This record gives sequence, structure tokens and C-alpha cells, in this order.
Amino acid sequence: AAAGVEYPANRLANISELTLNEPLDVAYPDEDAAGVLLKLGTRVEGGVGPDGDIVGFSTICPHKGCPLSYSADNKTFNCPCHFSVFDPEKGGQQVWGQATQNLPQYVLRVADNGDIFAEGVDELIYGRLSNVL
Amino acid sequence: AFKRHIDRLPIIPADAKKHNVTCHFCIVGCGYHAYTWPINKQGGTDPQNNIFGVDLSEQQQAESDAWYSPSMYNVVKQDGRDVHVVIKPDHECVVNSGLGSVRGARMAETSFSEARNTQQQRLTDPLVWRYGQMQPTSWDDALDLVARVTAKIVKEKGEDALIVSAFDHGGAGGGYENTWGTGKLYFEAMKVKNIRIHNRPAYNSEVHGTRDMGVGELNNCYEDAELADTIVAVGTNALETQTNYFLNHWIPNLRGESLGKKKELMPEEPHEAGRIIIVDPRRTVTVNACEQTAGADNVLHLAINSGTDLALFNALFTYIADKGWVDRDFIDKSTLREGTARPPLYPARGVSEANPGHLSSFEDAVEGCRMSIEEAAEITGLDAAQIIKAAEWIGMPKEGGKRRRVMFGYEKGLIWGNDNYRTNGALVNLALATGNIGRPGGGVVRLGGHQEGYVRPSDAHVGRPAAYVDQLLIGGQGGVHHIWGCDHYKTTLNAHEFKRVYKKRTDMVKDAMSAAPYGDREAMVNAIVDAINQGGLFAVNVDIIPTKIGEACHVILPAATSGEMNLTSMNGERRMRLTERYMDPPGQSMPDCLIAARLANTMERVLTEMGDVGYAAQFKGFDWQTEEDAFMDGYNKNAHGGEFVTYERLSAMGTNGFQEPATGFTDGKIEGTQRLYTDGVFSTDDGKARFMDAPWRGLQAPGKQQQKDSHKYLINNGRANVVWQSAYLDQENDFVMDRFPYPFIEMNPEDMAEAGLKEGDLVEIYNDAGATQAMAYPTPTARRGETFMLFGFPTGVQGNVTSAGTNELIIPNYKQTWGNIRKISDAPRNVAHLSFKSKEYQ
Ligand SMILES: Nc1nc2c(c(=O)[nH]1)N[C@H]1C(S)=C(S)[C@@H](COP(=O)(O)OP(=O)(O)OC[C@H]3O[C@@H](n4cnc5c(=O)[nH]c(N)nc54)[C@H](O)[C@@H]3O)O[C@H]1N2
Ligand SMILES: Nc1nc2c(c(=O)[nH]1)N[C@H]1C(S)=C(S)[C@@H](COP(=O)(O)OP(=O)(O)OC[C@H]3O[C@@H](n4cnc5c(=O)[nH]c(N)nc54)[C@H](O)[C@@H]3O)O[C@H]1N2
Ligand code: F3S
Ligand code: FES
Ligand SMILES: [Mo+4]
Ligand SMILES: [O]
Repeated sequence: AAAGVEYPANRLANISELTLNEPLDVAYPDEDAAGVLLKLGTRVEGGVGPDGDIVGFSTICPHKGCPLSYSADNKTFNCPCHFSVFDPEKGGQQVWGQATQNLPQYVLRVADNGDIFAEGVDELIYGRLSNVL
Repeated sequence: AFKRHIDRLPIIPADAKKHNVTCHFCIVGCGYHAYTWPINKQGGTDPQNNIFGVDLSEQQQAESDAWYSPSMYNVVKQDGRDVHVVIKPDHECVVNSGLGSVRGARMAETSFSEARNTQQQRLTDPLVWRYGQMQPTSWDDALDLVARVTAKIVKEKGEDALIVSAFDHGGAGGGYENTWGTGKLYFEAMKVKNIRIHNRPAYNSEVHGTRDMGVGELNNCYEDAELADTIVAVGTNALETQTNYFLNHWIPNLRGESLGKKKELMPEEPHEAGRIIIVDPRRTVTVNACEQTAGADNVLHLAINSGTDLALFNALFTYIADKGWVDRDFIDKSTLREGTARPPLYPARGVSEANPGHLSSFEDAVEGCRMSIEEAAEITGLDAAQIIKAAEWIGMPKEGGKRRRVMFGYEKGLIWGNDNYRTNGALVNLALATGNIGRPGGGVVRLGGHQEGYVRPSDAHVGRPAAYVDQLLIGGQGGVHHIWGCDHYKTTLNAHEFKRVYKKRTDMVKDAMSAAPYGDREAMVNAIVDAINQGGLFAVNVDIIPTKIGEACHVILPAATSGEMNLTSMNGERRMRLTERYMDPPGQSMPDCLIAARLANTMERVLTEMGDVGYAAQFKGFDWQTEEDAFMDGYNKNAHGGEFVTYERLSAMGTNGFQEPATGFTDGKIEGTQRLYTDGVFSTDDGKARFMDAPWRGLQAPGKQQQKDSHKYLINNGRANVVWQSAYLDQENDFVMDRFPYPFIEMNPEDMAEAGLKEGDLVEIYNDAGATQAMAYPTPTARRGETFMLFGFPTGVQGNVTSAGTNELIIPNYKQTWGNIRKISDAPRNVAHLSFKSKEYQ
């Protein structure tokens, strides 16, 4: 009956679990949709926490669904299949690549105890025709 | 970053109507299907309620066929009714194997949708300049005006007063139906000489050199790139510009995935994973991807000095010939053995402007081209060792003495590069010498631009060299201009001067039209003609959007593009497919072939009314009601093997189509030709290929050496992966324009520091030809002194700083451009959200 997708508000981690510039594996909006939380050390688009620097992304390439690797030196996600590069410091913008989407980014919220919740996604996740299956 | 916030898509139902679609865009011609179904219906996640027969309530795995991105979904009109459409890549098509580039995969979202508000810039109605501005009207009105002015000018001044600019290519905005209709109008009904093509300012071939040598430029198959020992990729950025050919055919070679197939097809010789030579002054993402796939030891990037390919190729040919690393049997049996005399003005000039190079035997070409390694190292800037290594990777026999198989592919770095005729011939010399034409793993081919879809009446009347149309226009000649599917304001050479004059001449006619009464049509036509006589120009644009040159035009006629019509074209291995119509043209838009027919009908009517019944009768033979009629009058009757091909037969072959030329039809299958020249009989009167005696003579085009000597930077230019052409569609695509609101100019970061520039700064590029703007993009891989600006782009046109310089056959030498750079503005706020990171995968 509902006009929009109903996203669940799922706890992913606590801010205390994150180290600067090291992705933490998560899954949202369900266990079959891999992604990461990443603390970048600088305030950025979609970034939450005291420093506005914590972001969440799908890490499945929106072109053909290959898992992305993170380059800590460049702070980029990188696709070994067809050479795509995504910039988590700029909303997941595809720097160069084959996808017609920038990287699906989580709408995050930090509770008073430091718990990080995801409550939406801003693009269609690879391999599902509805973000909430 | 741009995000669509589309959280879910309608599911294609199991009974959706399926249509075969070739990609609208590049040469590769990837196969797709368009699935349509009624607006008030939809599929479900259960296997029986969707086209894939799979359970879509579960996450799909990598490379699933049972998914599509939002850019592949839209709602469009089909037979007057809104339908859902999905346009998704064909897993079974051998070209792409289910891959869709960043361009093809947005066909649906760049389609016209009134329901979803995509591409609302699309033209819907004829427009005429009257009452002070552009105004919409009927076809009958607009066509009548075009024909009356055209007919009067041609009757009073000759057909030479009609100037034409038109596509000659395939895919969307071209194709066999559309090239035939425009060709029949201008070359059968008329004998227009002052015609130019979409990408070059005269009616020439891009590759006269290879053609005159007897080697048609599309001679191999894509499988050849999988089978070669060495790929030699000259002036191509194939990952960005021939994407799915590179990914689906070259990459498997370099990775060693094709080794099994190589050993199966060619068991009597050794095979290792492919090596690749890349001849490009710039280190591109293509170079990077090759290194990452094959390893750096199997990639030779020859980062030549801009415009020095000919010196390289001649040194390669010399070295390979001197070592005897040549296919002696091929040379003796299939190439010209005749002695020939060099022309009197050789080596600086050919026999005439028609013939810039000297066609000869192997032996004579070697002696004529002869260049030492050391001399070529000096000219090209390469190390002697690099040139020797390349010669070995091309010519050196494999273990057991077996001939090394090499596919030579080239594109616009050569074609729009220095001394097109000689450079092209010098590369073909390598392929001919090594017997790498007409055999597996070989070829010397264009990698291509658009698809191909040319069939036209004879162009013998245009001459060789043909007229330099832009120079006629700039010099105040011609009276009427018909423009079909091209936008010189964004993509011609010497574009700044072109725009200045074009505006002034069209303004003369605008000012006359505004002051004359339209409802007295004869008075309007007379006022137009009077302004033409004073040096004005009446201009008609046929297009799908409001173009930049269209801002200067007096009449705009709306076209329908691929998918809104049936269309046929072939790809870079001559694979001919039918794109089946899946939607309606916007508004009153019409296929180009039918616009040409309606214009011919109007000309016949108008000329009859004027009393010139004999000229009128030349415009018969345009009774077409649908594009298939143009297919049948053109391709079916004129192409080699044409009689075997029909829409119905093409449709049955699907997205795999067949390879041209057709040789028969049996058991519901058009039979085709996998490779050309497999019998060693070439496209010349005696069946032998010619070599070319093509000596280095520096920067050939006028003014180039002086432009280089008098300006600080190389302004290299070309494509970006994400942008299609002059961004005619992309300018209303937020995904594209959010990435690059301005064209980038790649700059070395030290060059940037020296010039006081930061990332995102808006800069002016300027020289003797003109000035333009671009956004500085720090590019660590750029060489000092060498920049690369995105071409064709509406928010800063690179062509403004290209000189008028061409070769003798009027080929535009865009790639050899130098200029100065100065800041216009600190980085605008509208680029604050951009990533300026490296485009190279890590
Ligand atoms: N400096 C420099 N300049 C270059 C080049 C370069 O390397 N450097 N490259 C050159 C090359 S290779 C090319 S191909 C040219 C491209 O130059 P153009 O052909 O001028 O550029 P496009 O953007 O391909 O223009 C296509 C036009 O056709 C319209 N169109 C699309 N489909 C249809 C259709 O079905 N019917 C009609 N009637 N119109 C339609 C589009 O809206 C657009 O206005 O640029 C050339 N210019
Ligand atoms: N993404 C995308 N792909 C497209 C198109 C597009 O608009 N967008 N357009 C299509 C069209 S119409 C065409 S014509 C093709 C163009 O395909 P390409 O020719 O592959 O593309 P370009 O970017 O024009 O130029 C290729 C390379 O030539 C190099 N180059 C510059 N000067 C020289 C020189 O003197 N010698 C050598 N050897 N190389 C030189 C440049 O550094 C550049 O990397 O791409 C087609 N594919
Ligand atoms: S998707 Fe289209 S743009 Fe070229 S690489 Fe394939 S034909
Ligand atoms: S699957 Fe990531 S670039 Fe194609
Ligand atoms: Mo082109
Ligand atoms: O092209």
C-alpha cells in the first residue's frame, strides 16, 4: 500500500568501534547487502559523528556487482573488474568508472550513547530491484 | 554527488514486449534489449511473474542478468500510450557479453519522457525565426519556407550556393536509412559539392591512405584482439572510447584468459598472454588498466612527442625490414611488385594535393621511409631501447620461427594527428610487411568512433581534394546552409572565428526576416534572398535538441532518433544489426530520412510552381512513408550483398546480427564475412596492396610549427568516458553534469603550481586561433608542459583554440594544438562538490 520503500532503522556499530581510515564491514538494509562504515578524519557529505566524518556506503560495485576494495592512501573505493574509482570524501562520487550511479550512501544517525543507525540509502543497491527486499 | 533517490524500480513482467536494440552511441555497438509493458501493469518477485524467471526477493550475485540500474528504466510513449521501458544489455550478444558502458546503460534515462520529465529539451515542433524570435509552426509551413529560399538561391546562383553539413555515420543520428535519404537528396536529386561531414570540414575520407593502399579500414573481427600475440594501439584511449571492445576482447587476451582458445585455433605455434604497445603522448586510464591486467612488463607505453607517430612508424618499418622480420610470401603474392618513380616534388610534397604520399612496392617504401633508430629517438623523444623493443614485439618470430600475430588498431590520435595520409600509410606498412591482414590475430583497423551506416549515391562530383566548407563560410561564400545532426559551434576546428562570422552572417538574415511581413510569404522570401545577396546566410538545422549552432539558424526541423524509429548500422567488425522501434518520436518529430524525403517532395512542388519542371523532376523517388522504405531503396539495392538483407531477416538474427558483406541467406540466416582479405586479394584494380613511401617531413599542416614554438603548453584534446560527444543529451543528464559542469583540462600539478592554479580554477586557454575556458584538474600522470582538455563541451569549447590547419586532403589536425593558459576565476562554488582524485584504478 505504501508509496515509498520502508527502510528499517538498524544499528550498525558504536562510534567507539571505528578507527580513523579503516573500513568496518556492515550490511544494510539486510545481511545480503554488504557495505562499510568509515571514519575519514575530515567533515564530508553525509558524514555524521562529532567530526561529521563518519560515512556508510554499499561496497558492491553498481556496475556489475564486484566487491570494491578500499585504498587507504587515496581514500577511494576501487573496482578490479572494470577499473571504477569512487570517492567517499565526496558523497561516493564516481571519479572514473562504468557505473551510472555514484556509490549508494547510507543515511546515518548517531544516538546519545554513540550507537550508529542507518535509516536509508540514496541510490539503488546492486542486485536488487528494491532496496528493501 | 548526484543521487537519484530511486529506491525501487518496476519489475519487468514475463509477458513484456522484447525489442532488439543496438547501443545508440559508440562504434562497439553493444547489444541490448528494450522491454516494454503497459503503464498500469508490472512484474512480481516470483519467477513466473518476471521476465527473468528468477526469485527477485533475493539478492542477486555479481554479473546477474536479473538486475538493471535506474538509468536503464523510464516511461515512454509507444503507439500513443505510456509504457514502462527497460533498456538493458544482452548477456547473449557476443560483442559485449552483457556489459553496458556508462553511456549505453543510460539510454533509457536519456530517452524523452513526458511522464518522468527526462530530456524535456527535445524538439517537438518545426521552429521559424519570425516576429522577433523563434516561433513554432507546422511542417507544411516550415518546409515550404526552406524549399522556397533554397530553390530561389540555387536557381539564381547554382547548386554551389547551397552548403550542407551532415552526419555520415551510423547509430543514433545516422545509419543506413538516414545516410541514404540525405545522400539521395544532395547527390542524386542534386550535385552538391559544398558539403562537409559531421567531424571534418570537407567531403573526404578520414583514411584515404589505407584505402588507396587497398586496405579497407574495418578488415578484422573483434575476436582478433583476443587472439593476437601483440596489440599495437595507436592514438586510442580504448577503455574510455571503445570500452566494451577493450573490456570484452582485449582484456581477456592480456589476462591470459584467451590462451585456451588461442591454442585451439592455432595449435601449430606458441602462444603467451597478449602484450600491448600503446602509442599515445598521454598516459591514460587505458595504459593504467593494461598494466594492472597484464603486468607492466607486458605493456609498452610509447609516450611520443605529440605529432611524431610517422617518425616512429618509419623507424619500426626500417628496423623490421632490415632484420627480415617480414612475411616474404605475403609480400611476394599479395603486394605491388612494380617499380615506381618518386614524384618530382618528393619528399616534401606528393604528385598533387590529391596524393600526399607515394604508393610503391615493399622495397621502394622501405628505402623511402628509411629512418634510423637514433633519428626517430630524437624526433619522438623516446629512448632507442623503447623503439627496438617495440620492433621486437611486432616483428620478432616466436619460438620455432613462427610469424608473430599483431593486431594494429588506431583512432583519432592518428587520424586527427600530424600528416594523416603519411602516418596512416606508415602504420599500414607495418601490418602489410608482417602479413597481419586477413588472418586470425591480425588486422590494421580503425577502432572507430560512431557506428557505421553509410550508403549514398556517388560523390564523384565533390572532387579530391574537396572544398573546405568552413573556409567558404568564414570567407563570406554560400547562401543557404542545411545542417543535419552536427554542431560546429562545439566541434569544428577554428571554432572561435567560425562562430564570430557565422553569427554575423545569420544575423543579417535574422534582421531582414524580423522586418518583413511573414504572412506575405513572397515578400519574406525576397527579403531573405536580398540579405543573402548582401553576404548573409540562411541556415536550417535538423536536430533533436536546441543546438548551439541552432541559436544562429532561421528554421529548425525536429528529428526522431534511434529507438523512435527502426535503424540499421554496423560496428567496428562490420556487425550489422537492426534496432527495432520501441517508442514514438517526441511531438511531431520525424526520422531524418523522411525529413529528407518531405524536403525533396517540397522542392519538387516549389520548383514546379516556379516553372522549372525539368529540375523539379530530379527530386522524384522520395515516396517513402516509413524508414524501412529508405532502407529498401538504399542499402537493399546498393550495398554489396544488400539483396540478402531485410528488416525481417535482420530481426531474426537478433543483436548478434551478421558481419558485412552478406554472401547469402540459408535456413533463416544471413550469411556474412568474418574477416576481409582472407584470400590476399585487396581493394585495388590489380588486387594487390600497395606499400607507402611516406617520409617524415615534420609538422605538415600550415602554422602548426609556429603555434608550437610561440605558446607554452600542448593542448591535447579528446574524450572522457562519462561524456557522450558534445553532451547534447548529457547536458540534461544530472549524473554527467554533476561530475563535470565545466570541461576539465588535465594539468600536471607542478605546472599548476607554476601558473598559480588550484584544482577547480576556471582558466582561459588562448592562442592565435582563439580563446576558451576550462576547469583545471590536477593530473599527476600528465607530463610537464602537456595538458588535455575535454573536447566538444558546451560550457567550454576546446575547438576555439584549434587552428584552421588541415592536411592536403582537408583533414582537421585537432590534436596538434598549443596555447597559453591564464586564470579567469578562482574555483567556482559550483565545483566545490567535485572529486579531483586520480582517475586511475588502484
Ligand atoms: N578539437 C577536437 N574537435 C573534434 C574532435 C577532436 O578530437 N578534437 N573529434 C571530432 C569527431 S571524431 C567527431 S565525431 C566530431 C563530433 O562533432 P558533432 O557531430 O558536431 O558532435 P555530436 O555531439 O556528435 O553532434 C551530434 C548532433 O546530432 C544531434 N542528433 C543526435 N541524434 C540525432 C538524430 O537522430 N537526428 C538528427 N538530425 N540529429 C541528431 C545531436 O543533438 C547533436 O546536435 O567532433 C570532432 N571535433
Ligand atoms: N566516452 C566516449 N567514447 C566515445 C566517444 C565519446 O564522445 N565518448 N566518441 C566516439 C568517437 S565519435 C570517436 S571519433 C572515438 C575517439 O576515440 P579515440 O581516438 O580513442 O579518443 P580521443 O580521446 O579523441 O583520442 C585518443 C587519444 O589520442 C591521443 N593523442 C593525442 N595526440 C596524439 C598524437 O599526436 N599521436 C598519438 N598517437 N596519439 C595522440 C590522446 O592523448 C588520446 O588519449 O571515440 C568514440 N567513443
Ligand atoms: S554500451 Fe554503448 S557507448 Fe560503446 S562500449 Fe558499448 S556501444
Ligand atoms: S563491476 Fe565494478 S567496474 Fe564493472
Ligand atoms: Mo568521431
Ligand atoms: O568519428
